Amino acid sequence: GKSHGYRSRTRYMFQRDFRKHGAVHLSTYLKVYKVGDIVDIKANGSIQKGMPHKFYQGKTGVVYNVTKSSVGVIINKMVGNRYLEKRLNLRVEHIKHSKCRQEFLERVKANAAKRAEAKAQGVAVQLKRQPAQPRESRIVSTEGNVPQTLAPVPYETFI
Amino acid sequence: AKSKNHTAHNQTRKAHRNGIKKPKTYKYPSLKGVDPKFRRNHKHALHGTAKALAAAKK
Amino acid sequence: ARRPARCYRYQKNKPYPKSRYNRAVPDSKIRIYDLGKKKATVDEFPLCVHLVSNELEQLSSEALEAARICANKYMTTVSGRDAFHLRVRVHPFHVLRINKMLSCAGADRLQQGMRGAWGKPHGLAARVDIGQIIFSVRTKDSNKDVVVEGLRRARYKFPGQQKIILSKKWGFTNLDRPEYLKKREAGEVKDDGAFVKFLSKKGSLENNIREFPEYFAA
Amino acid sequence: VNVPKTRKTYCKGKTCRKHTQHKVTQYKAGKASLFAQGKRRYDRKQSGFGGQTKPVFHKKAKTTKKVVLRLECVKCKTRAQLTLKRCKHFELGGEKKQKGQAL
RNA sequence: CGAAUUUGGGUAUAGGGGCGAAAGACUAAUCGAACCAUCUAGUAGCUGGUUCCUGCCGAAGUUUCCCUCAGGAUAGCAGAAGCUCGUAUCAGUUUUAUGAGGUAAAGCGAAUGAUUAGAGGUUCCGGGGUCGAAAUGACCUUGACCUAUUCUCAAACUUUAAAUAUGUAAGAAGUCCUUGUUACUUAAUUGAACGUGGACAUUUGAAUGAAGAGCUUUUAGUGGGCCAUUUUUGGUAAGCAGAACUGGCGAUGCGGGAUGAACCGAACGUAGAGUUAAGGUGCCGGAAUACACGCUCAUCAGACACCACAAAAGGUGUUAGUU
RNA sequence: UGAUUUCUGCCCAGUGCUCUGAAUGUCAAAGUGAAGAAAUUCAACCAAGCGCGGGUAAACGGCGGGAGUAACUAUGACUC
RNA sequence: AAGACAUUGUCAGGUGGGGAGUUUGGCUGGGGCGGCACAUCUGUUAAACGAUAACGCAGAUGUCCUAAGGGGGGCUCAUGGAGAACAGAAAUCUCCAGUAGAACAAAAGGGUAAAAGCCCCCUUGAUUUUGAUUUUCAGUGUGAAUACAAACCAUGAAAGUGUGGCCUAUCGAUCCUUUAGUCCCUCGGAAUUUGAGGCUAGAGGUGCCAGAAAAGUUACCACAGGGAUAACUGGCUUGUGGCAGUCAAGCGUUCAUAGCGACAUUGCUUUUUGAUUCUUCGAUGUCGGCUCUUCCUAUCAUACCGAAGCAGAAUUCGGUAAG
RNA sequence: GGUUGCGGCCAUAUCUACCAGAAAGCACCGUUUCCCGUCCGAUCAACUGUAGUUAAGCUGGUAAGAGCCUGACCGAGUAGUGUAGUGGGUGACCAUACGCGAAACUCAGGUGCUGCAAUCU
RNA sequence: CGCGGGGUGGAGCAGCCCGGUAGCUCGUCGGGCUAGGAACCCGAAGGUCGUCGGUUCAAAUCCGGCCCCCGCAACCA
RNA sequence: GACCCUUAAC
Repeated sequence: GKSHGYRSRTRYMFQRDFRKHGAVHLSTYLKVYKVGDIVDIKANGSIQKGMPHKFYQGKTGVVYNVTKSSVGVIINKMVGNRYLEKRLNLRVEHIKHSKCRQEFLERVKANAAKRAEAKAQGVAVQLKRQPAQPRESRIVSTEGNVPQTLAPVPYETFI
Repeated sequence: AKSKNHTAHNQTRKAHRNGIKKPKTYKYPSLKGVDPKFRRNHKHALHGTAKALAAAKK
Repeated sequence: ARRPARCYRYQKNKPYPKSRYNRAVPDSKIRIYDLGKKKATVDEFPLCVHLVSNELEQLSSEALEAARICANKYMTTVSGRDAFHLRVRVHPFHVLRINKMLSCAGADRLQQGMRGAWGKPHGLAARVDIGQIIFSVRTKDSNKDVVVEGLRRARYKFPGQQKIILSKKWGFTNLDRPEYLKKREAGEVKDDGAFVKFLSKKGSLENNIREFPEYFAA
Repeated sequence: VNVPKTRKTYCKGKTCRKHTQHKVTQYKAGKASLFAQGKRRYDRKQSGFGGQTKPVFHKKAKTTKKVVLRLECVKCKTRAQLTLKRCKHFELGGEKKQKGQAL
């Protein structure tokens, strides 16, 4: 018959790594998670307790509960036509802080800092990010860079 | 007589008719599922702030 | 008998090797893959002619054996057994299955139709790509017509279209002809059993001087 | 499986409320009393004409039962029950497993 | 065809009963259980039918459970009724940032497993001999002890590792103070969580759009699906069986493919004019027997995707090209 | 079963049918046996039946394998 | 004559297809047989989130364990190399080398090296109470169980760890019975002691595993239906069947090709049979023969001809040819 | 800059074979009365700062070293692939358009970096 | 091409209340009986159990493959 | 009690 256990189809997902087996380096147990922190979920296959389900590998959530060894994570999961709020009790080895979250907080401070400098003089700092713009006009000098003319090559075997 | 066994055909289309809206977010989530030791202490701390605030704006 | 090759010409299924999940497969029809003066040296045979495929298909082990025997027999009878070195560069690793339908009587009464139709192994084939060499012949430059003709004769044993293409490498080496001579004037290339070893600029210099002595001795 | 005859576990007897020693015995299902309401109602239903009036199970599939250990606290006589996993062989007589002995 | 004969009338046997030299025969054209009335409009997940118009919206053949598989319940899809604001905290999309993945490809002188050939020595049982155990004996053969190569591979192998698809974030519920509270926590006003006062509307912290957000109740039908392209499993294959994503048909007319559910184009109130799409323009047939360069002559030419098939192999037939 | 004629072989292990009665075999109502209060378990050459033993096939029915062996072969009277 | 026996009446065991009533799964390339794809678990199919089918492939489950659970400590495994007095290929003993090539109950895949492996010590956290969560999912139940809270514990110097088994499987409703849980509540005219009934948590089991109590036959048959589904034709396919081709190792006395032709390989046909289930189950009359017409050509005969291992006769091969 | 103790990332750190190491620092170390487990004071436990041992550990250097890491218009815009056509091809497959884009290979470079507290001529 | 059993000396059977590293009968051989055959008596030999791979508590009985002896089902249109 | 057999080979 068919087989759908808890860890079915997890052969490579929960595989440890190449030359990264054994004990976990302790910085993962030194990281601190507060309620509201944005965390990623990458299950560590060596630690079998507090393991996320395979659905939650690669999912990013928000901490809502902090216990002795684990954090409660809220994750939005798509069930049918709507997202359901799921609550994961995950041990710290299976989570890490989202790096994009930390980068945006630096932008928040950088935006506030830039506003403070501009407010001293009113130079329209324009904190808002912009998409890559079409190139402006430029002049290409040819001195020392004479154009080298190219043609399609003939066909040949090379075997 | 054999029938069709399973297909997810048309299921994504059905789920998008009035569909995939995110769950509505609130200020003050429910404190169910959070540690009772924190919950019990939070109750006392919130009580004191209401008493402390009431004294200030008497 | 054997079912026609038309039934297995093309690459329809995933590679199905003999394995612990197969564990019972017919033997391959071709067991010899090196013919002619196989013990030769790379300086002996400077010319290489390739029989290459222009189709992504499958060749049965039986067709490989037929082409090999045909190509070998012509070269031996025309130019001598040890005037060439032919190496078939494909090995039949994909097993072909057959759903054995009954040619008995009362067939449909207990045939079960397409129920449980997963077939049993009945043959082996090599899965080749466009531009992949099937046959290679090492020989002398004065034997070009003979070994081209042998591959022309062997083309009739394969399905699909094949090209007889001359290699610009010396023998079975990876180096072009005039790139081989400069590497050979220097003591950079040493004769192995039938292939050759190469002087690398890397590794321990103590080993690189113990071998390739002519390279360092002026 | 092999289960000892004594077992220090939590006792809820309003007098222990802690870990104390217990005597360990297998559970026996007890004799089905006549004059239990179900039997009184059943005997009434089976009386007279009609045949068998209730189902009788036949499609038995388990080759095993669940062993229930009854535990009597040696302090306060408060009895307790717990059920073990399915096992085809159960023994309370604890013949300890010896590791490094020849056969 | 003189009898176990044929036969009239009377009589007897009545329906789970009779009668049967036996055929389930016969019992009033009824018999493997007669006929009549009633219960009885018996039940039916099954077949058939189901009666006016227009307008607006508009599906499903999928999930889970069921003696469930021609049925139900449930969720989904749909309708209706609405309810809570003067710029909707959103999106089948991109960008930026940040994750997750083991497929394609690649690899196998990288592990596992396969797999083709040649390159040193060595009586650690056995195949043999110059000489006869002649002592580790001036030889090769599985190598019973050795590394450098070499050809070819993997759905249930892999160091590496895309594309597409996918999670999150891009702020007013956000950010910057010796606590303000606590019974939690800390060695400790240490923190944690939640706060009071302070500083931030045309940029409120990417883009594009937004057709009003958000929310509730209730209920119909459906729960046989099928077909492109692409991925893909079983099968020699199938107008075969089975999956993935999407788009379609079902439920859909219209222009084109002569013709055709699905292909191409385009989706439809009633009309008019002008442009087009796809497809066409010798005649049928609206539209160049137009322009331009070649090629082909078939004693089965060829002639337009899906699509209504043709192959290997050959030809100083013809044309171009390479050495 | 199916005139006559000539015959009707072997098997009672099984299923029946039938005949029998030591019951440290089974065993229903009723009846008989502890103590305060009673509604409330037992035992019993416990009735038959069933079990135990015998008969019965013109009851239903059933009625075997393997290997070797004769001085040409083949076969197998014979032999395990 | 017979006798308080029989008989009769009531109750209680036995017997009782003579009779009655009822039942006698499901999936399924038709059904049956077979199997279990019916409750599950591993890898793959599976197309790098998740999901994902087939009677796809390769396997496994209904168990097992007072340790194989818990804690702590100490120590490294498989395997090769190096000696010995009967000791050898396998008894030890000692050094080396050794990323795990071992072991960890089982299937498989992950995971684990001062350990998760092996040995030793102490233990029962495989315990209480009842909530939150994850997976299947309707976000119901069941099974597993992830993180806590309030107790009691075990272990350890301690930090800590432990709510069974390194992780992914290893299982069970209503009703009834039974057990455990301070005679807690009720037995309703008032009491006391038995009995009974309640409340909470287990067990006894439904494997068709969200869980009926269940043997056949019908060739005497019936009904509602089904072309959702078999037994003809027809259609797709062409494996198998049949018929051709290319290559040319060989045969043919010393010669491939007169005639053949292996190893291969390309096809054609639908005069075989499978495969499928599209049409037809409110019915398309089925085998064969007889009869009769036409068509095809893959030519047996007859016309003309080419070739030969055609010296004549007779053949053989081939061409145009179905008149 | 050496070293020790505690660490972080966890080979640019590992592996092989040689060469070197002043002061500081394991221990050459020495011992078994005492706490401490056994066949073994070898490990482990405890006790001392001795002849003065750098022999080993450790650190550094070397090696056209193995491995590992970084990079590259090196291979290679190649393989692969998203989207498109009433493109080609009997088919098998392929070419083209708008995008994304590897891995081997080759060539170079690199021999841990670094936090806290001490200590050192 | 489905479902089941079985394979141990030349031959027939013992490991099937999970284990004596293989035993019991016939056959064969040796001796003795008898004036040789037979019959009889006394002794002996014979198979690492069809093959290969799995737990390593004497494991191969019990597990999974191939071969062999066979047996039943092979129907309704 | 049991007890079968006996040259083709002058």
